Amino acid sequence: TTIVGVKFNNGVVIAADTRSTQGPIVADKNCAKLHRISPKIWCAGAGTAADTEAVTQLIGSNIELHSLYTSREPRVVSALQMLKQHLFKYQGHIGAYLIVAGVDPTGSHLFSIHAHGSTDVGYYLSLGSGSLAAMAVLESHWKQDLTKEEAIKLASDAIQAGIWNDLGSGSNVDVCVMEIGKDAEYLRNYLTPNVREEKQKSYKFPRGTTAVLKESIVNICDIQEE
Amino acid sequence: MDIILGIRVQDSVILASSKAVTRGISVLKDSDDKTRQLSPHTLMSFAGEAGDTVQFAEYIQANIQLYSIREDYELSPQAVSSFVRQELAKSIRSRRPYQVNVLIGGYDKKKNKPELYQIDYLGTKVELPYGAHGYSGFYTFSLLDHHYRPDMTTEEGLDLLKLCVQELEKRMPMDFKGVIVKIVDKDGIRQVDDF
Amino acid sequence: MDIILGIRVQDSVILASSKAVTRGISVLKDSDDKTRQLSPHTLMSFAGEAGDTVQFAEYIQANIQLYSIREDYELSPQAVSSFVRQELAKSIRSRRPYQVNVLIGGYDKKKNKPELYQIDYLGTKVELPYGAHGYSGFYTFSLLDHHYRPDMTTEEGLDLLKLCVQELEKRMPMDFKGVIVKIVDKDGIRQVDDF
Amino acid sequence: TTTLAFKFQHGVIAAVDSRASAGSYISALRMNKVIEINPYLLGTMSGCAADCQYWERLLAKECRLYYLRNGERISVSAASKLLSNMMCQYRGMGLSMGSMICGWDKKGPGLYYVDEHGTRLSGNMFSTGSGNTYAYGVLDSNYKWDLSVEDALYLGKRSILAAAHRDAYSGGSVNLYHVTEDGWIYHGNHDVGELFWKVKEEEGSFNNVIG
Amino acid sequence: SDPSSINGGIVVAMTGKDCVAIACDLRLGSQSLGVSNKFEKIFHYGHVFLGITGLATDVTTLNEMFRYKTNLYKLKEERAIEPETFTQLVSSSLYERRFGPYFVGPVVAGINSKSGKPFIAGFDLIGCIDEAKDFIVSGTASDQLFGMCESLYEPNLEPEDLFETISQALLNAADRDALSGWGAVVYIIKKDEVVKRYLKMRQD
Amino acid sequence: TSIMAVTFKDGVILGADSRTTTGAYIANRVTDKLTRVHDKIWCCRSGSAADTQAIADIVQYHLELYTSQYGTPSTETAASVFKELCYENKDNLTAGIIVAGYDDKNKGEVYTIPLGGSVHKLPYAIAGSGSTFIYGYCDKNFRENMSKEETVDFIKHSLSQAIKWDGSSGGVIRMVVLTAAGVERLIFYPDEYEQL
Amino acid sequence: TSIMAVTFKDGVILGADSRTTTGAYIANRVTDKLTRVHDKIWCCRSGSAADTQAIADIVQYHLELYTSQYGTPSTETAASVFKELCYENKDNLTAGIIVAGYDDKNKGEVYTIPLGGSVHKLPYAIAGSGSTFIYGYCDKNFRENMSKEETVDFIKHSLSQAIKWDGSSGGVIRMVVLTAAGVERLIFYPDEYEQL
Amino acid sequence: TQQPIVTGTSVISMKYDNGVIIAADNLGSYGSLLRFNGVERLIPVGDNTVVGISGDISDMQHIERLLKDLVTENAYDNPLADAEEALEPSYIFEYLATVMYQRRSKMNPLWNAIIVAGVQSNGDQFLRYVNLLGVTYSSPTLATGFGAHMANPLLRKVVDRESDIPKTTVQVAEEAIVNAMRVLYYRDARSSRNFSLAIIDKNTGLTFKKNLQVENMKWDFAKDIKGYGTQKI
Amino acid sequence: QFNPYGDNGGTILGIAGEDFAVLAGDTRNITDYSINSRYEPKVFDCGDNIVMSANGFAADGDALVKRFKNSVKWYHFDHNDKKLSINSAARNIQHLLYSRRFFPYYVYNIIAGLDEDGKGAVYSFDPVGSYQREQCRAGGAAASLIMPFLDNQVNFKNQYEPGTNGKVKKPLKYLSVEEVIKLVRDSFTSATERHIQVGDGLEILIVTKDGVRKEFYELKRD
Ligand SMILES: *[C@@](C)(CO)[C@](*)(O)[C@H](Cc1ccccc1)NC(=O)[C@H](Cc1ccc(OC)cc1)NC(=O)[C@@H](C)NC(=O)CN1CCOCC1
Ligand SMILES: *[C@@](C)(CO)[C@](*)(O)[C@H](Cc1ccccc1)NC(=O)[C@H](Cc1ccc(OC)cc1)NC(=O)[C@@H](C)NC(=O)CN1CCOCC1
Ligand SMILES: [Mg+2]
Ligand SMILES: [Mg+2]
Ligand SMILES: [Mg+2]
Ligand SMILES: [Mg+2]
Ligand SMILES: [Mg+2]
Repeated sequence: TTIVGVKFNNGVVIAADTRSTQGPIVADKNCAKLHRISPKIWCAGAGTAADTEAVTQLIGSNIELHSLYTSREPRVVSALQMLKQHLFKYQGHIGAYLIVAGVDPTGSHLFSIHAHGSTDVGYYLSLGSGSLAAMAVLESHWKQDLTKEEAIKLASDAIQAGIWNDLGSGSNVDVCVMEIGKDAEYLRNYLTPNVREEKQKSYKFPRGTTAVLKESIVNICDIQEE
Repeated sequence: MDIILGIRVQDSVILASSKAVTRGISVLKDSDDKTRQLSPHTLMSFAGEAGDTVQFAEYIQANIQLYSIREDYELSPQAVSSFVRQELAKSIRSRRPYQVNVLIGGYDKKKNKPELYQIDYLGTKVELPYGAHGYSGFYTFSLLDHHYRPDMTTEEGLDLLKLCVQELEKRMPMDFKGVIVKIVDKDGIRQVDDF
Repeated sequence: MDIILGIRVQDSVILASSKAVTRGISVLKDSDDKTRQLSPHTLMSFAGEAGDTVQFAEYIQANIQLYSIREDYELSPQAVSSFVRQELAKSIRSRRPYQVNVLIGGYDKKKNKPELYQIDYLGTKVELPYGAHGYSGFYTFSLLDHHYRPDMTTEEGLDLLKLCVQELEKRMPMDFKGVIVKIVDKDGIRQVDDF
Repeated sequence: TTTLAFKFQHGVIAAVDSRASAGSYISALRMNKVIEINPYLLGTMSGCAADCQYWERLLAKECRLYYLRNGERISVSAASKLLSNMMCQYRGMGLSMGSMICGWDKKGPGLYYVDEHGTRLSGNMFSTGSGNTYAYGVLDSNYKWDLSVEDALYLGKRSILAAAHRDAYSGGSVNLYHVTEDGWIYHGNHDVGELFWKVKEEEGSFNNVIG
Repeated sequence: SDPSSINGGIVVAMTGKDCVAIACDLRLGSQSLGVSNKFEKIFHYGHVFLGITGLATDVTTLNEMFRYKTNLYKLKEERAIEPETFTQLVSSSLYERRFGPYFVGPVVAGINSKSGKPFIAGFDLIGCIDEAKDFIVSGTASDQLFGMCESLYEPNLEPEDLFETISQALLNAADRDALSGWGAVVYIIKKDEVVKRYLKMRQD
Repeated sequence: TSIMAVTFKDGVILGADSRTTTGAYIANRVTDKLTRVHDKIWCCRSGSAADTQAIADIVQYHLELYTSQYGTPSTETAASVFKELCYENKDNLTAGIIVAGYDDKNKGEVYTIPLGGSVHKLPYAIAGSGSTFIYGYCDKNFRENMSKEETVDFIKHSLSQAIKWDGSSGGVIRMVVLTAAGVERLIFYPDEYEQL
Repeated sequence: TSIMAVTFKDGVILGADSRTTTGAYIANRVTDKLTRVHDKIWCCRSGSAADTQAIADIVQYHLELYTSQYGTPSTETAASVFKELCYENKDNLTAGIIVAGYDDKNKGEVYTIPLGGSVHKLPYAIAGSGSTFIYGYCDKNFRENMSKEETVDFIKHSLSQAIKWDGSSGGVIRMVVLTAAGVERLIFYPDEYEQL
Repeated sequence: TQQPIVTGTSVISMKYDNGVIIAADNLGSYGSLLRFNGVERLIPVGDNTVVGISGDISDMQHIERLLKDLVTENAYDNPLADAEEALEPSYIFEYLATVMYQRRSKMNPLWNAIIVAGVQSNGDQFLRYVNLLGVTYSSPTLATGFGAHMANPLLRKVVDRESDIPKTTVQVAEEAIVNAMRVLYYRDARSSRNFSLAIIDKNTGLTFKKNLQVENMKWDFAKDIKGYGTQKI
Repeated sequence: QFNPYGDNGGTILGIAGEDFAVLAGDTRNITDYSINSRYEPKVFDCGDNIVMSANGFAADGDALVKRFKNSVKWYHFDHNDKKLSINSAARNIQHLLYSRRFFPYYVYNIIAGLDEDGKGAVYSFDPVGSYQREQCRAGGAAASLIMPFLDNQVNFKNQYEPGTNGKVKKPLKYLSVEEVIKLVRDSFTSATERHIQVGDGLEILIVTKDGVRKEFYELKRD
């Protein structure tokens, strides 16, 4: 994975690539790494994919119940605190490395989270195998007082650096923009620079090519009347 | 222990199990019966780690006998095999798993059919016309693949079984001291005293 | 390989050696002769690691045959055994030692006496009335300790040897496929074709 | 692999499979595991493919030089021993080579088993490789000295089939050879997929398998 | 030693036009030894199909477990479970054993009875969902299946064309894997009819 | 990491670098290692960031609860809570913490809590991987009852040298001044401290 | 061990502690670590005493033979012989050597040869287990073209701190002054340097 | 077999329209200790080649001496040593690559990663990499160690493929290299601010720049960053 | 501890026609998760109408090719400029590989050309020297992805003739160079999608009686 988080004037943006890998093999070419904790709190995960999902769904569930209990909109520090205490408890065995970002009544926030339970604060962050390629871009082009449009550009450029230069990262760019006083906009497949070219040949077979021994109807319906 | 074989013919199931028991470098016994009757028409042979085999078999036996008394009814071989599988699948993730492989030969009185189930210590169940555990299959399955028919008589099943034992006795480095053979059919369980 | 036995009676030396050869889990041969004639009145049986046994035996055989031709004279069993021991004692501190245990049965024509020497792969030589290598002695020495006399005939030696093999066949977990028996006496070396 | 070879009245049969593996991956479907050393000498291959090819082709060099020096074909016994002596030099260095040296010489038909340990065994029947146990089962129950060339060829063919079926690391095709006093005779490549269905129908065997 | 490759096996699923297909080999082994050629790895709970590869005892155990759970779901909900919902149930059930997992590679296939939309999904042994549009692969010949599916597959195939594509993907992948084969089954699934076909293949 | 806390006439000053490494990669070059457990009780963290963050959060919870019941806690009391956590969980922790605080009664105090969970009250303390390189410098240049400006220069010069020689240390030099006047945060950038 | 060599206006001075340890036992508390390979080319040894003694003896042999044939060797030439031995036998050696010498042409020169067998010419060098604790101090206090008395004080203060913090260092401080005037040996006892 | 002791970090390089640029910092690290601060890791060979070396410094000094001796040996009985039969970048590289692969084949490697940058007789740009395993490759941009992970992505934005080389000027290429060196100083814990840069142009020849510093650094934003999550002060 | 081996990724593919042969390989060179080069040629014209590619550990691959090219040169010197036939080259390479039986060239080697009857030939090797002539072979990282596809599309495996239902196989009709190049490009495009070490570029060397011809095709760079 390559994932980034970038703060700007009136909010925060996160982005991610869309490749998932089983060693050197690409399992999914269009994976969704941008997860929702609450409507305006989104996280992006690297490391063990099942862990990033499970831990995100769990904290998102508890955040929702907390929000209902307190009659308040959830805060990013709450998600942060709940995540790190959960991860710390399992001593790195839950391999979830997350970038957590969001907007709440306190303002806009951007945190990184490691599997052992350590958290960091920043204006720009990167995680995953392509973090170094992405950080090179962020360190080159990031500045204070970015606009929304500049931050999305910087974020997607950082992901692209990972896509092209890191073998663990590839395919498309997903983005989520969280601006203060607005609904969060999830931009699934914001960029699509890796469309497979047309194949030279069609491998559609003649009907009857495959040898068959037996045929049978499968009863999927329930037991019938009469 | 080592070799346990099983074959399902037309109207019966035949189980052959070795007689040897070895401690250290000494063969302590050459007449050991590696089997337990679970019910009148269900027989289970077993092989695996020392001690665990008999303890597991007797534990299964007690549970099936308890069921029989409670319901005044004999469980089908399929039901017994599923119960045994679950116990082994439960066991493999325990603190100390029971290292036991079993064959369950039964005659289903409802369907009037013989049934042979092969279950390993992991809880891997398969219904088969003939089966074995450990290295036994490496020597015997080629013979069984060649000679086996589903309409075989009990006598033909025994002759094919003799050929399997003869091959084992020729090509195994291991002296397993012959086999005790038992037949499971509609009339129940009986032992072939001359083999 | 596994079992090699030796017994020195009144007027001869009898060597019994197993016939089995095993690769992996398969017995490749059940008629292997684990012995080499070093000279007309000297026989050496051997057991140890695969390959090393025959290579060592044939190397010894070549050296003794070379000596016989050079001097037009047969070395005494004692001289041959000492030569073999030195080669093994030389071998144990080599880069890759020859993992071979041997029995040397010979009839000394000068002294008119049978002689049995037991030598292990370390070069540990002992002259004995009866001997064995590996686990063979664990089963057989109690019988030999009980029944052995030095004035036994060749026929009585064979009968006591049969009893040793029967005990091995009963209490060893290992099927060694019977033994080839050879007799060394004043008239030379001959094989007992029915045993 | 599965290989076998056996002596009989009319010479020696040699049958091998053709599969090659690299873990669970089938790297080759059709590999020649027999080497034609000379018109009267064959060599089967089991173990490391490189070791089998290099050393048996080097054996053929040495067997050819024997003919030039002595004006006479090398015996099966001598050829098998040259090979076993090569194995004894690289003793413990990690070679993996199980082979049967089959041929016809003055003593009649000859068959020797030789492995990487320097083992050299004379015998009427041998089988090597991961599937040798399955082949032995069919061989032991059906082998006679009084076999006809036709029935003997089928036995070696059927014995490999047995192994190819059960052993995961044996299959592809069957290569048959028949060694006579006029030399060896190649009896073709037989796809196991096709052979299996054919044998199932004609013989009635493999009843448990559905087709 | 590796639990995911002791017994061997493969499962592949594909989407087509208003249809899905799921297929599996029939082999069960003990490493090199072939034990059964009738070990089907595809199960169905109503109209939702589940293929499971990996350790056979866990395959059997999970089938029994999801049968258990889908039967209770149906009694309480008064309707059959849908593929999307079942996929989450599989994921939840696998992750509850995060630190003592079932050594399996499940594959879900089915058609939503309400929307009519074809659905397939794959998981790792601990629940991570891979909701692919095109195809899902699992087993000891997953690398082989990826190569075949990626080259042979094209979108919006009709049921009888999809059958040929998935069959050839499985067959040729299995023939390059020692631990897969010994027969094969293909399920062709439409909104209200399901056909099951046993393929003829080499038995080595 | 390079961290230190120094007592002086008017109170105490905590100082730290801002580099966090994962091997040779700098995961964060603007880390804040000076963490607040109470209004005028701060700590410097070294070792496992997960462990030290988890500890400081628990300590902050204890001192917040202490305050609700018994009023403002002493710096010694804060160091005791750190110690109790670090000592009883020494088998599962890798934390080297310096505790520093200001009372009106006790004035500026510094406690260091190394790996084992022992506590040591000192006039000044240094810790972290970069501290090794400035033991000689700090010993030679430290004086008791320095002025604020002298103490700031002492920490700045010391951490400058630690950063210079230790690859695991670097970035900016953060400082926190604890006096009766209040809490003052300071920051010093590379171009300032590198030319010292 | 704590060793250093410092160039100054009139030449160069080598300095060292005198402690040799076998674990925590002090096997020798009056060791002479300043060893002569030529009249005005000396070295400071750190690491395996067996290895560094064997090397210095071989080097002394080479430079004695060099002198017989080609006249007085340079300090660079001496450092090259050390290097060649330390580099080519790096797998079987644990030697950290500082080479220091005086020419009339080149004046005072210092070369350090760490574990790998690399060579580094420097104005001054520090090495040994105790050197870690004085990197900051030595960097801050070193100046080029110091006087003899300034350089002696610099080494004395530096090694005093190394000894203070390093348990593997201690005893007396030995020094060797290399100038045109000749070769002067110095010694400083604990009661002198401890109170600095 | 050994382990590296005193080490040099990234060496970065790229092709441009008329030549090549190569750069490397002046640091010699001793584990986490930033021990030596005046180490030159770019070593010119003649006026047409610069060899940039990372990894073990003692092995670098050995290689430096091999190259110095290579120039000496090439001049022997060679009237055209400063002309047609002068050392080329490709000769120097292949020599080093031969040595590296031989040493790894004796299980006694030179623990280095080397980039040979230069301009050939015909004006062609030469840029090739070799390491302790004897592995060799060429690319429009090359970098060792951390530079591979952080510099290449930045340099490949300028020269993404072969056709971008004639479009890239020396000012743009140098600017990209200098920016990359700053990024490495931000993010590589075993790097230094001081570095050397060499340009080998087919027209202007070899320009060797020493005592360069990373400048225009962004640190101000650090003042605003407080705590690790919930802390406000 | 020093590991003398490495993995530079890549994948190669050799297909033999009736009167031609192709040897294709991707141009990407990698270590771990980094790209070294997007264009680093891997398939070489070794002379005498023979093409060669040693895939796996690049250093050992370059050394082997370099040695074989050298062997061809010395074959001309020693045997009166005689042409080295493809079968003779294959046997020669076996001995080059086995010379290192106990410290192997860690590469999967393929050579392609024409036999002495003018027909297309491909030979496949393992790291230690075992070789064989084949009609079709993929080697390297994505070999397991590509080979089953070639079994299906080149040798028509598991393909039967409609209407017969498994009774009659698909006949083994020969493939043209244009048809082969399509299978090569689709093989690598598919491998590039699902294998992270495969991509950037594809270089194909086609061998005919007329000589050796090259064709280059772009691949995805992610
Ligand atoms: C890039 C690929 C690498 O960092 C990125 O982090 C993605 C993150 C991600 C997040 C959500 C969805 C998809 C992808 N990670 C992966 O793609 C990981 C790679 C990985 C493999 C194995 C791991 O165990 C050490 C950790 C990470 N993929 C997966 O986790 C997924 C494919 N599962 C598996 O491969 C099976 N795992 C299950 C846990 O045991 C190990 C094998
Ligand atoms: C069966 C298939 C496996 O036990 C049999 O032993 C064959 C024997 C054999 C003999 C001559 C030629 C081909 C095959 N053995 C193999 O296939 C071996 C098995 C093996 C794997 C790994 C080993 O290392 C411990 C030892 C043995 N396989 C190989 O030798 C394999 C590594 N080589 C190849 O597949 C070489 N081929 C691949 C296709 O291109 C040509 C070269
Ligand atoms: Mg003895
Ligand atoms: Mg098979
Ligand atoms: Mg020493
Ligand atoms: Mg001291
Ligand atoms: Mg990528």
